[PDB]
Amino acid sequence: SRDVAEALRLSKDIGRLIEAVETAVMPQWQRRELLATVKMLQRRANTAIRKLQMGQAAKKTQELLERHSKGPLIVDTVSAESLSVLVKVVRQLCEQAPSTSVLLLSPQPMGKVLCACQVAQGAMPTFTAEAWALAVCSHMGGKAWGSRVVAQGTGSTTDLEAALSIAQTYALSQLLEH
Repeated sequence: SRDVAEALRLSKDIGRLIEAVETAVMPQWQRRELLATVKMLQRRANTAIRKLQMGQAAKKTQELLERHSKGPLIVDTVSAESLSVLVKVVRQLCEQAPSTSVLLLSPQPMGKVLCACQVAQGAMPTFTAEAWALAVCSHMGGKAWGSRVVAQGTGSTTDLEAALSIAQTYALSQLLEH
């Protein structure tokens, strides 16, 4: 968590350095030389950040797998620092569980909650992820956006159990048809 934040901060500081070099007073050839080195640093930093996130997403999906069976549906709570990380967890879980539909909520301080969901390919085209996240998040007073296969949303509540119960009812209503 903190390690990821520091990594992110490092990148931001670097980004700040590129702008300082771009707007700096110096000969242009010199500017070009320093900018090339700085951009490369930025790339390394960005990759490091990506590696850290991907890894912590991997930790989570695995913990989740212990918690659940590779069933038709996974509805659960995970701690996620960012929406991007949570979305990654959903994608990995769905890579590892090809026949499962997934919706996850991550509690945030200030009573803010994020949602990401994905629908398995095997599942019927009628079942859509956007409406799934919209029912869950709209119950939490937020909003949702996405496509038929995947969607994301945000809401604000401390009653997570109610939202999870709606998430499962909505899914099972679509999954158990015929």
